[PDB]
Amino acid sequence: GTTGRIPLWLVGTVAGVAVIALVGIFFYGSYVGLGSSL
Amino acid sequence: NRFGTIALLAVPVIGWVLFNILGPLQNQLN
Amino acid sequence: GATGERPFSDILTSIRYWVIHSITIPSLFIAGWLFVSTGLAYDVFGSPRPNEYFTEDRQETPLITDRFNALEQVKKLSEV
Amino acid sequence: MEALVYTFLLVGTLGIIFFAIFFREPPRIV
Amino acid sequence: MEALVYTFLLVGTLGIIFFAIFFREPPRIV
Amino acid sequence: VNILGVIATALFIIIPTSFLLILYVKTASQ
Amino acid sequence: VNILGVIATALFIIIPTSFLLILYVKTASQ
Amino acid sequence: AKPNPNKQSVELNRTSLYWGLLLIFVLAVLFSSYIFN
Amino acid sequence: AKPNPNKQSVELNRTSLYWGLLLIFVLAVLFSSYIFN
Amino acid sequence: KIDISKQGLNSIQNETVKLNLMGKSKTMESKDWVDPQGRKGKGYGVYRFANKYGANVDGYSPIYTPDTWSESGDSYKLGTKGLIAWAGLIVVLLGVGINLVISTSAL
Amino acid sequence: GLPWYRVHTVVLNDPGRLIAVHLMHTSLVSGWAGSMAFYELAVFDPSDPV
Amino acid sequence: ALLFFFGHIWHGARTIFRDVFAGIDADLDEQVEFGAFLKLGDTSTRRQ
Amino acid sequence: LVDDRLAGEGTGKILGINDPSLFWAITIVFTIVWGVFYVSTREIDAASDRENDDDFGLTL
Amino acid sequence: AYGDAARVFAGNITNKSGFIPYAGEGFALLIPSKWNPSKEQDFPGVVLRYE
Amino acid sequence: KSYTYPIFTVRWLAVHALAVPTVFFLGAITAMQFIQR
Amino acid sequence: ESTSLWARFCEWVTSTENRLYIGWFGVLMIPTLLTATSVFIIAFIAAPPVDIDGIREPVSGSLLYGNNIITGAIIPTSNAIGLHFYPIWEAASLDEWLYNGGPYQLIVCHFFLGVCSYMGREWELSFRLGMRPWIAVAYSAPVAAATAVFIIYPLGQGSFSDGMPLGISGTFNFMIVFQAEHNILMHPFHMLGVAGVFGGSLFSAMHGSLVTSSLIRETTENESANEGYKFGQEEETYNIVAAHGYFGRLIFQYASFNNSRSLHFFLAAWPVVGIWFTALGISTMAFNLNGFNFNQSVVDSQGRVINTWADIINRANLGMEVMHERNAHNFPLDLA
Amino acid sequence: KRGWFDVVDDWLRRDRFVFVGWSGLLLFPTAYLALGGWFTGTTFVTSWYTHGLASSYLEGCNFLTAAVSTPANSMGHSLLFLWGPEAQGDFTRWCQLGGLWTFVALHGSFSLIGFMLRQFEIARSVKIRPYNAIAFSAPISVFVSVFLIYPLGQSGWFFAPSFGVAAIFRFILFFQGFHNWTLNPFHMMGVAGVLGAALLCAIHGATVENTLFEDGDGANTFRAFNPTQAEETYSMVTANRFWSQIFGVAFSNKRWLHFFMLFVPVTGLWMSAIGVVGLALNLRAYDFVSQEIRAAEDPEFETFYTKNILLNEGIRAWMAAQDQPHEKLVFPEEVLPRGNAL
Amino acid sequence: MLTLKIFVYTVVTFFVSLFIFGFLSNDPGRNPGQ
Ligand code: CLA
Ligand code: CLA
Ligand code: CLA
Ligand SMILES: CCCCCCCCCCCCCCCCCC(=O)OC[C@H](CO[C@@H]1O[C@H](CO)[C@H](O)[C@H](O)[C@H]1O)OC(=O)CCCCCCCCCCCCCCCCC
Ligand SMILES: CCCCCCCCCCCCCCCC(=O)OC[C@H](COP(=O)(O)OC[C@@H](O)CO)OC(=O)CCCCCCCCCCCCCCC
Ligand SMILES: CCCCCCCCCCCCCCCCCC(=O)OC[C@H](COP(=O)(O)O)OC(=O)CCCCCCCCCCCCCCCCC
Ligand SMILES: CCCCCCCCCCCCCCCCCC(=O)OC[C@H](COP(=O)(O)O)OC(=O)CCCCCCCCCCCCCCCCC
Ligand SMILES: CC1=C(/C=C/C(C)=C/C=C/C(C)=C/C=C/C=C(C)/C=C/C=C(C)/C=C/C2=C(C)CCCC2(C)C)C(C)(C)CCC1
Ligand SMILES: CC1=C(/C=C/C(C)=C/C=C/C(C)=C/C=C/C=C(C)/C=C/C=C(C)/C=C/C2=C(C)CCCC2(C)C)C(C)(C)CCC1
Ligand SMILES: CC1=C(/C=C/C(C)=C/C=C/C(C)=C/C=C/C=C(C)/C=C/C=C(C)/C=C/C2=C(C)CCCC2(C)C)C(C)(C)CCC1
Ligand code: OEX
Ligand SMILES: [Fe+2]
Repeated sequence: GTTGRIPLWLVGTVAGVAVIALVGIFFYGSYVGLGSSL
Repeated sequence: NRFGTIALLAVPVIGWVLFNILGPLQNQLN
Repeated sequence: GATGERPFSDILTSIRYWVIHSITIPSLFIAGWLFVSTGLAYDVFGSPRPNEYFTEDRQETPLITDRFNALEQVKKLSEV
Repeated sequence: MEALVYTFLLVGTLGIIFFAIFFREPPRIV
Repeated sequence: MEALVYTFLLVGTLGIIFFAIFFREPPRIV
Repeated sequence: VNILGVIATALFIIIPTSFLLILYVKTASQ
Repeated sequence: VNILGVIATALFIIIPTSFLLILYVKTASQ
Repeated sequence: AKPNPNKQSVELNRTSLYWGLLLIFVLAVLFSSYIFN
Repeated sequence: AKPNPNKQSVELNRTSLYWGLLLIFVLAVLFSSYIFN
Repeated sequence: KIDISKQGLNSIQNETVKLNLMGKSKTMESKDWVDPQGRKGKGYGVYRFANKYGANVDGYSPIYTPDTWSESGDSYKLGTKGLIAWAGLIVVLLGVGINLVISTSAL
Repeated sequence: GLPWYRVHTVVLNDPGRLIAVHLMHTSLVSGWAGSMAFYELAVFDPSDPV
Repeated sequence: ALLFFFGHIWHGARTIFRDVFAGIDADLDEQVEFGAFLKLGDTSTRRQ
Repeated sequence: LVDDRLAGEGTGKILGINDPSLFWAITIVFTIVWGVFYVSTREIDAASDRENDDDFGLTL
Repeated sequence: AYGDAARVFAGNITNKSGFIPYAGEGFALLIPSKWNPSKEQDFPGVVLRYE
Repeated sequence: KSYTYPIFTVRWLAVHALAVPTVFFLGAITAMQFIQR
Repeated sequence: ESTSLWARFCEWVTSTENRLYIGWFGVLMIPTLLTATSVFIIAFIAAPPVDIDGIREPVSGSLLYGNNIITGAIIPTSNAIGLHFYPIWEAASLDEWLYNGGPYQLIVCHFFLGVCSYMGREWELSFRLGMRPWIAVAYSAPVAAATAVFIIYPLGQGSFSDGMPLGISGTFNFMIVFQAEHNILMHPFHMLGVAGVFGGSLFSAMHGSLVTSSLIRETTENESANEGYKFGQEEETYNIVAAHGYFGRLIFQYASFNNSRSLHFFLAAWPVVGIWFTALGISTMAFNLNGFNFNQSVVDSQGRVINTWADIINRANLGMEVMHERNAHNFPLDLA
Repeated sequence: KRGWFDVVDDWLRRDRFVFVGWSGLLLFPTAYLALGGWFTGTTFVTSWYTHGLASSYLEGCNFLTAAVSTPANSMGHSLLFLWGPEAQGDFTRWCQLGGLWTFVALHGSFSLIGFMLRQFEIARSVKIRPYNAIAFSAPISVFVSVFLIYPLGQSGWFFAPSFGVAAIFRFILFFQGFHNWTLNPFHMMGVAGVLGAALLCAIHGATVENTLFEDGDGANTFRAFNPTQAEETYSMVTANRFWSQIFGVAFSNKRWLHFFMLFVPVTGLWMSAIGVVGLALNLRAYDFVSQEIRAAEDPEFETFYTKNILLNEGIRAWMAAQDQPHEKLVFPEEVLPRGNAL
Repeated sequence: MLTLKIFVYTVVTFFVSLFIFGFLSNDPGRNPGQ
C-alpha cells in the first residue's frame, strides 16, 4: 500500500529531542512546586 | 470509577493493536 | 549471526510499527498522568497529601511502638 | 607463663627423640 | 620498645622492595 | 601497650618466612 | 622473671631450626 | 608395599617468594600497629 | 663474565638435622631456665 | 575463511557506506595513498591479514545487515485507508486525552 | 612442580592416606581441647561464683 | 561461615568443571557461534 | 630583637635574590653548562648524517 | 480511600506568610511555620515552647 | 531470499515487561511536577 | 663514536640500555624525589610536634613521640604562615623550622615536581622505545588528584594547613572535615569518581575472569597454566571468541566487546575519566562551590518542614562541624 | 529427547536473544519483583510513619533523596510478610509499615543466587571454566554481610541500609560516627583492593592500547583487528621492557597478569565483608587504649586520632536525636558538645 | 643560612640548566624510527 520506511537518523533525532524535553521538564519541576524549598 | 476510566482509556488501544496485527499473528500461529 | 528474531533496525523503521506505537505510548503516558492527578496514587500506597502530614490531634512526627498492634497503631496515626 | 615454655621445651625434645628413633634413615649394606 | 618494631618492619619492607627490583628473575624470550 | 605483641609479631613474621624460604631454596636447588 | 626471655627463647628455637630445615629439605629434594 | 604412585614435588619461584614476603610484611605492619594497642 | 668456576652445593642429611635439632632444644632448655631467672 | 558476499551487506545503496561496513577501502591499498596528515601507506589496507582471515572485524560481526531484513515491513499493507483511520483515531485520542487532563486538574 | 596451594591433593585418590590425614587432624583437635582445658583450669578462680 | 560459603562455591565449581581444569579445547569455535544450533552447545540441532 | 634571620619571605624580590652571591652562582653555573653544550652542538648535529639547512628537523 | 484529587495546575499557595497562628489559654501569637514543638521545660510555668 | 520472523517471542515479553511500566511511571512523574504545595 | 663530553653525557642520559631509564625528565625527577623521600622518612621517625592551627597547640605526629604507623603523620604547615613560602633558610633555627611545619611544605613541593617529571619520563621512554605516547596521559589523572589534594585546595583556602596531612588518621581527618564543610558526598563530580572506581573494579574483575576462563589447554593438572604460557610467544593464549560467546549469552549478544582493542580502550578510558572528574570536583570545591543543598526543601501546605535523608546528613555535618577545631575560632562563621 | 525433563531442558536451554536456562525460573521473577519494588517505593510509597521523613517523588523528592526506607525499630527482625501478624493482608498499611524494604531485600538475595547459578549454567553450556561465577562471590558476600548479617546482629531492620542515594550516604556517615569504620584494618584492605583494581584496569588498558602492532594503514587503529586471528595484537616484549625500565618490575605472563586482575578486587571485597561481619556485634576497632591513657594523663599530648575521636563524638551527639526516634532522646542545648564560637 | 641558600641555588640551577640544554640537543632525532 504505502511503500517506504522511516529514516533511522530521524527516529534517533526525535527520540533524543523527546528525552531532552523530559529531562528539562524534570528540572523545571525541581525548581517550582513540590520540593522547591518555597 | 477512577480505575474504570483508565480501563476505558486502555480498551481502544487493545482494539487498535488487534486490528493492526491480527493477520500476521494468525499467520505466525499456524 | 542472528538467533532467529527480526532485527531491531528493521522493526524500528516500519510504518506499521510507528502506526501501532503512535497510540500505545501516549496512552500509557496519559494513563499515568490520570493515575497521579485523580488521587489514586495517594490512596493505593497510603502517602500523605501536603495537608495531611500533621493532624489536629498530634503536631509531632508519628512513632510506632507496638509490633503486634502495628496495624491498629498505623491506622490511628493515619486518621484525618 | 614460663611453666608453659618449660613444658613445651621438654615435650619438643621428647618428640625429637621419638622421631629420631622411629623415622631414621635406614642403613643399607653396599 | 614498639618504635623499634615499627622501624624494623618498615626497613624490612623497603629492603624487600629493593631486592625484588634489583635481584629479579630475568625474563627470557623463548 | 600489650607486651605480648612482640612475640606475636615475631612469630607471624618468621614462620611463614621460613616456610617460603624452604620452598624457594628447594626449588632453586632443583 | 624476665618477660624478655620468651622472645629470646622463641628466636633461638626458631631461627636455627629454620636454617636446618631449609638445608635438609633442599638435600632431600636433590 | 610398592612405592606410592601419587608422588609429587612442590615448587616456588622467586616471584612467588617476593610476593609472599611482601604480603607477610605488610600484614605484619598493619596488624602489629593494631595489636600493640 | 663467564660463570663462576667456584660453584658448590651444600647438603645436610637426616642424621645431621636430628643432631642439630637436639642440640638447639637442649641448649634452649638449659639457657632458658637460666635466662628467665 | 569468511565470505564477504555472504555477510548480508549487499543491499546497501551508498557504495562508501557499504565499503565502510565490510571494513574495506579500495583507496588505501594503493601504494601512493596519503592520509590527511601526510603519511604514506605500505599497501596493507584497512587490515593486514585480510586475505588470510577473509575479512576484518567489521566484515566479521556486522550490526546492520539489510539482506536479513524482512521482505515485508517496507510497505504498509493497510494502505491509505489504514493511514486515514489512524489519523482519525489519533486526533480523537489526543482530544480525549487533553480533555481528561484538563478536567481532572485544578484548571 | 605442584604449586604450594595444591600440595594436599596427593591424597585425593589414596583412601589409606586420606584416613591418615583425617586421623592426624582429629589428633590435633583433641590435643587442642585437652591443652585448652588444662590452661583454663590453671587460671580459673572458683572462689566466688556470684 | 562466610569463608566456608566461599569454599563450598569453589569446590562445587571445581568438581563440576573438572574436565576443563587445565584449559578449554583447542578448537571451540563452532559450538560458540551465535545462532548456529537451536540448542546451546548441542551439535545435533544445527539450524537457524 | 632576640635572634637574627634573613627576613626576606613575602617581599617580592626578582628571583628571590637578596644578595649578589646568588646571582653570581646562577650565572656561573648556567654559563658553564651553556659553554659545554655550545662546544659539542656541532658534533651532535652531525650524527644525523644531514646538514643543518632550512629543511632540517623532525617534519611532517 | 479518600477520593481527593491532587492539586495539579494549582496557582495558589495555601500558606505563604511564614507564620502559623496559635490560640492558647488566654493568649495568642503567630508561630513561625518552620519551627517544631518541643518537650523542654527550663523555666517554671512553661505552657508553650517551639524551636 | 525471503526472511519471515515471528512477532511474539521471549524477547518481545522481555522488552515489554520493562518498557510498559517505564512509560507509565514516566507519565506519573511528569504529572507529579505540576502539583502545588 | 662520540668524542665530546656533552655528546657522551647526552648518549648516557638518553640510553635505553640502563637498568632504570634516566632521560631528561629523570634528571629533574631523581633528586627531587630523593630529597622528599629522605625528609619524609626522617620527619616520620623523629620529628618534634608541629603547631598546625597557629594557636600554640602543637600536635605530635612522630613515632619517637608516642605514635604508631596508623596514628603517625606529618603535620601540615602552621596556619600563621598561610600561603607564604617557608624554606629552611628563612627560619632562625632548625628548632623553629620544625615547630612551624617546614617539612610538609618541602615534601609537597618536591613531590609535585617529581610526579610531573615522572609523567614526562613515561612519555620519554615511550618515545625512545617506539611506542604510542598516552600511558603518560593515563597517569595525568592520579597526578591531578594529588595536585588537587596537596596544592589547589590550600591555594583556594588561603593556607597550607587545610592541606591533606601525610598520614592515615590525618587523611581520615581531612576527609571528615571536607565533608563537614563542602558536603562532598552530594557533589556530582564525587559521584562520578565513585562510579569510576567501582566500575574500574567491576571491569577489572570481569576481564580477568573472562580471560582466565578461556585459557587453551597447554599443561597438565599438576602445574599451573602460567607455566602453560611462554614469554615472547606469537600465538594468542586464550579464546576471544569463546569469551565473547559466553558474555553475549550472559547479557545479550550486542553488549559484549568483539574487538580486543576497543575493549582495552574502554578499560583505559573509564577509570581515567572518573578520576579526572573527581579531581576537578575537589579543585572546584577548593573555591567554595559545594555540593547540592537539599535542606528544608520539602514543605507542607501550612509551611512546616518535612525532613529527609538529606536533613539527616545535614545533622551529621552539623555534628562534625562544631568540633573540627575547638579553640581556633573566635567568630561564628567559618569563612575559610 | 522424549521425557518431560528432556523436553523442558531442550526448551529452556535454547539459543535465544535472551538466554533463559533452568536458573531463569529463579532469576527473572525475583529480579523483576525487586526492581519493581524499588521503583514503586521510590515513586509512590512514603516513609512518614516509619522514619518521620519523606522518601518519594510524590512528596517532592528528587533522584538523590528518594529511597525505600527500613521498618520501624519496634518491628525488630520481623520478616514482615504481606500476610504476617503485623500487616495482616492490608496492602496499603503493609506499604506504610515498611514492608516493601523486606520485600525488595528478600527478592534481591534470591535474584543474586539465581544470577550466580545462571553464570554457572552458561559456562557449562559453552564448555569453559567458571571463574566469572567464582568472581561474583565477592559482590554476593558484600550484599549478604551489609544488608542481612549486620542488621541481624543489631536491634532490628531499622539500622539496615535503605535503598536510596542519600540513605546510603546517611548509612556511611552513621558508620563513621558510631563505629569508627575508617579505622578498621579490614576496611583498609577493602579500600586498597578497590583502588588497586582501578589502577590495574587503567594501566592494563593504556599499556595494551599503546603497544599495538601496525596491522593497517589508517590512523583509526580499531579496524586492524579480527577476533579469529592467531597472532597477538600488541607487543608483550615491548610492554614488559617499558614497565621494567619505568617502574622496576613488570609482568612477563599474560595468564598471571589476568589472574592478578581477577584476584585483587575479590580479595578486597571479601576482607571488607569480614570486617562488617565483625562490626555487626559492635566489635569495632574504635580506640587505642595507650593513646587514650597518655592523653588523659598528659593534657599536652594530641594526635590526629584524638581529633577524629572528638569528631565522632560530635557526630553521634548531634545525629542521635533525629536518626533514632524510638529512643526519644531529648537533649538540652547545653549538653551537646560544641567548640568555641562554632 | 645564606650559605645553605647559595648551595641550594647552585644545585637547582645546575639541574635545570642540564634539563634545558639536554632537551635542546637534537632530542627529536633520538628515536628508533627509520
Ligand atoms: C549463593 C548462591 C549459591 C550458589 C550459586 C550455589 C551453587 C552451587 N551449589 Mg550450593 N548451596 C547454597 C548456595 C549456593 N550454591 C546454599 C545456601 C546451600 C544450603 C546449605 C547450598 C547447598 C548445596 C548442596 C547441598 C549442593 C550444592 C551444590 C551446588 C552446585 C550446583 C547445584 C545447585 O545448583 O544447587 C541448587 C542451589 C540453590 C541455592 C538453588 C535453590 C533455590 C532455593 C531452593 C530457593 C527456594 C526459595 C525459598 C524456599 C522461598 C521461601 C524462603 C523464605 C521463608 C525465607 C553449585 C556449586 C551441589 C553440588 O553439585 O555440589 C558439588 C550440592 O550437592 N549446594
Ligand atoms: C520464582 C520464585 C519466587 C520466589 C523464590 C519468591 C520468594 C519469596 N517471596 Mg515472592 N513472588 C513471586 C515469586 C517468587 N517469590 C511471584 C511470582 C509473586 C507474585 C507477584 C510473588 C509475590 C510475593 C509476595 C506478595 C510476597 C512475597 C514474598 C516472598 C517470600 C515468601 C515467604 C513464604 O513463606 O513463602 C511460602 C513458603 C514456601 C516454603 C513455599 C514452598 C512449599 C513447597 C513448594 C511445598 C508445596 C506443598 C503444599 C502443601 C502443596 C501445594 C500444591 C498444590 C496447591 C497444587 C520469599 C522470600 C513475601 C515477602 O517478601 O515478604 C517480605 C511476600 O509478602 N512474594
Ligand atoms: C573442610 C575442609 C576443607 C578441605 C579438606 C579442603 C580441601 C582442599 N582444598 Mg579447599 N577450601 C576450604 C575448605 C576445605 N578445603 C575453605 C573453607 C575454603 C575457602 C577459604 C577453601 C578454598 C580452597 C582454595 C582456594 C583451594 C582449595 C584447594 C583444596 C585442596 C588443596 C589444599 C591445599 O593444598 O592447601 C595447602 C595449604 C597451605 C600450604 C597453607 C594454607 C594456610 C592458610 C592460609 C592458613 C593457615 C591455616 C591454619 C593453621 C588452620 C585453619 C583453622 C581452621 C579453623 C580452618 C584440597 C582438596 C586448592 C585446590 O582446589 O586444588 C586443586 C585451592 O586452590 N580450597
Ligand atoms: C621562563 C623560562 C622557562 C625556561 C624553561 C623551563 C623548563 C622547566 C624547568 C623546571 C621548572 C620547575 C622547577 C623550578 C625550580 C626553581 C624555581 C623556584 O623554586 O623558585 C623559588 C623562588 C622563591 O624565592 C624566594 O623569594 C623570597 C622573596 O620573594 C625569599 O627571598 C626566599 O628566600 C626565596 O627562596 O621563586 C623564584 O625564583 C621566582 C620564580 C619566578 C618565575 C617567573 C617566570 C616568568 C615566565 C614564565 C611564566 C609562566 C610560568 C608558569 C605559570 C603557570 C604554571 C602552572
Ligand atoms: C626510579 C624508579 C621510580 C619508581 C620505583 C618503584 C618502587 C616499587 C616497586 C615494588 C616492586 C615489588 C614487587 C613484589 C613482587 C614481584 O616480584 O613482582 C614481580 C612480578 C613478576 O611477574 P611474572 O610475569 O614474571 O610472574 C610469572 C608467574 O609465574 C608468577 O608466579 O610482576 C608483578 O607482579 C608486577 C606487580 C608489582 C606490584 C607492586 C606494587 C607495590 C607494592 C607495595 C609497596 C609497599 C611499600 C611499604 C613501605 C613501608
Ligand atoms: C606440644 C605441641 C604439639 C602440637 C604442635 C606441634 C609442632 C610441630 C609440628 C610438626 C610435627 C612433625 C611434622 C612432620 C613432617 C614430616 C612428615 C613425616 O614425618 O612423614 C613421614 C615420612 C613418610 O613419607 P614417605 O617417606 O613418602 O612414605 O617418612 C619419612 O621418612 C619422610 C622424611 C621426613 C622424616 C621426618 C624428618 C624430621 C621431621 C621433624 C622431626 C621433629 C618434629 C617435631 C617433634 C615434636 C612435636 C611436638
Ligand atoms: C634492619 C636490618 C638489620 C640487618 C640485616 C638483617 C638481615 C637482613 C637479611 C640478610 C640476608 C639478605 C639476603 C642474603 C642472600 C642474598 C643473595 C644474593 O643477593 O646473591 C647471592 C646469589 C649468588 O648466586 P650467583 O650470583 O649465581 O653466584 O645471587 C643471586 O642472585 C641468588 C638468587 C637469590 C637472590 C635473593 C633472593 C631473596 C633474598 C631475600 C630478599 C629479602 C631481604 C630482606 C632484607 C633486606 C635487608 C634489610
Ligand atoms: C540524531 C542523533 C542524535 C541527536 C539528538 C538530538 C536531540 C539532536 C538535536 C539537534 C538540534 C535540536 C539542533 C539544533 C540546531 C539549531 C540551530 C543551529 C539554530 C540556529 C539558530 C540561529 C542562528 C538563530 C538566529 C537568530 C537570531 C540570533 C536573531 C533572531 C533571528 C534568528 C532566530 C534567526 C542522538 C544524540 C540521539 C544520537 C545520535 C543521532
Ligand atoms: C605420643 C603419645 C602420647 C602423648 C600425646 C600428647 C602429649 C599429645 C599432645 C598434643 C597437643 C598438646 C596438641 C596441641 C595442638 C594444638 C593445636 C592444633 C593448636 C592450633 C591452633 C590454631 C590453629 C590457632 C589459630 C589461630 C591463631 C594463631 C590466632 C587467632 C586465629 C586462629 C584461631 C585461627 C601419650 C603418652 C598420651 C599416649 C601414647 C602416645
Ligand atoms: C511492588 C509489588 C509488585 C510489583 C510491581 C512491579 C513489578 C512494578 C514494576 C515497575 C517498573 C518496572 C517501573 C519502572 C520505572 C521506570 C522508570 C521510572 C524509569 C525512569 C527513567 C529515567 C528517568 C531515565 C533517565 C535517563 C535519561 C533520560 C538520560 C540518560 C540517563 C537516564 C537513562 C538515567 C507486585 C504487584 C507484583 C506485588 C506487590 C508488590
Ligand atoms: O584550619 Mn583546617 O579547617 Ca579551613 O575552615 Mn576554617 O580553617 Mn580550619 O576551620 Mn574549617
Ligand atoms: Fe587483557
